[PDB]
Amino acid sequence: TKCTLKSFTVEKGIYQTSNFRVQPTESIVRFPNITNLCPFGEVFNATRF
Amino acid sequence: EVQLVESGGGLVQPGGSLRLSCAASGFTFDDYAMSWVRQAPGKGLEWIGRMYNNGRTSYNPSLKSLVTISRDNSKNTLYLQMNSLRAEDTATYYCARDNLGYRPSENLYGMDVWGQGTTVTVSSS
Ligand SMILES: *[C@@H]1O[C@H](CO)[C@@H](O)[C@H](O)[C@H]1NC(C)=O
Repeated sequence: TKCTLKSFTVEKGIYQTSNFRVQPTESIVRFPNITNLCPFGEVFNATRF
Repeated sequence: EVQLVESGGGLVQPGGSLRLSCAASGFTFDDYAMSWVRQAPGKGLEWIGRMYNNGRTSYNPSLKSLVTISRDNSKNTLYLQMNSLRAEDTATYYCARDNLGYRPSENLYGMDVWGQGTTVTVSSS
């Protein structure tokens, strides 16, 4: 409250200071289960363009 | 066309010295790293050593005592002066370029062009 009002003395009352946010407990990554490497070698190493 | 040709294999006595060549065509050694790899009849490809463009040599630490890799940039060829060839030194010796710049495939051996390799055998006669 002192940091929000930018004062070392706070008068009597109610003061909106910040918003409580629930912290993310885990991190989830969901990508498709495809595993075959993509043939960029065919594109980039071709003999003739 | 980038093509690696090796020469100098054949019969060689135990305890002698034998010089191998990697006369290269289609590219020069001023900007490429070059490696020597051996191949046993019953085992896989075993890396022998590597010559860098600045003259820096690295070797197999179980094989440092008896190999020597040198260049001849005037003849754009690589040399391998091997000494004290024993029974397990019978191998087919490939000379290959290192694909430092790009990795198109996930190569286990990390080389983009290979040589045909020359076969060396060590026995009584
Ligand atoms: C790229 O192409 C060259 C010649 O077309 C070939 O020698 C080389 O093996 C190819 N690389 C891969 C990773 O397929």
